[PDB]
Amino acid sequence: PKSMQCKVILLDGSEYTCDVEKRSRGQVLFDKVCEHLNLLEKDYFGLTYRDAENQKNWLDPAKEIKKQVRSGAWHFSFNVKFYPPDPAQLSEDITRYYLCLQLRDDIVSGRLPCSFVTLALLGSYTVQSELGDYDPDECGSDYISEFRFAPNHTKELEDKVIELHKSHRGMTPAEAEMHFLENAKKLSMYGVDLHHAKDSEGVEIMLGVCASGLLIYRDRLRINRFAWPKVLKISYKRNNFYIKIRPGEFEQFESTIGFKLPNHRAAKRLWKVCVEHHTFFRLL
Ligand SMILES: CCS(=O)(=O)Nc1ccccc1F
Repeated sequence: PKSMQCKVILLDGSEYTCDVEKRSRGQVLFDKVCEHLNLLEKDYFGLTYRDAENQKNWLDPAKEIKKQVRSGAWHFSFNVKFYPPDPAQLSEDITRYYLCLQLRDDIVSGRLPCSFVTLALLGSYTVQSELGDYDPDECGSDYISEFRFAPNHTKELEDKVIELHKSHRGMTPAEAEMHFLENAKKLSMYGVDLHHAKDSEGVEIMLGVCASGLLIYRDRLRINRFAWPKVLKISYKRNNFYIKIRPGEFEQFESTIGFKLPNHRAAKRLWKVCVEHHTFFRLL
């Protein structure tokens, strides 16, 4: 039996190495990574790989790894796929821990925009979780944390993290992580997967995919939202992605909204993430 070496970037930034039989389905590797991580609430997570265009794709657990990575390296990242709207409802602290690590990368990367005060509050919970109670002996008037809190660090931001860290004395890691999540879950881009597209007139929009449905970001003013229940059919054809928007009460016919994606693979990727979000968050 021939085995392939897999490398997986974990959410703490470290590399897990393992081997799977070369005809393995994605679930085989995913199960190995989740066992390594002592993760039981696996449904919220997945592996990503980079395709031949260098685009992030979800590894399909049901399909052969080799038919997905094709010509590319067997290199992956472990990521949150379905961001829970109610992380308090997760059954395990270790699940909430991995969710915090993902969100910290979401913030530092700038995928999850955040006000100054929320950057400092989220940072102060991370510090409390990881160092425990504020100690002045480690931090002088000039202190700068090893922790990455933001896309752009300022001394003002560092000072505000420490001011809020002082307020969290006696807070346990599980408690600070839950507070982190209670704040993060309210951010307008929490759990939003963004896809570049053009509307039916060629105007450049973003389509966001999340628990509450499909969002269409046009021009700061008027952001159109389609709750999942209001979506009967999701389809793609060539470079185009279509949704069927239900007939309102007393309306005779469904309506159709079409989008142009960069290329055929981008249209298919958006369709698959929409179907998966619809399936996952159906009874939300
Ligand atoms: C931990 C639960 S959650 O992910 O916040 N919300 C949810 C998601 C899918 C179905 C039902 C649900 F309640």
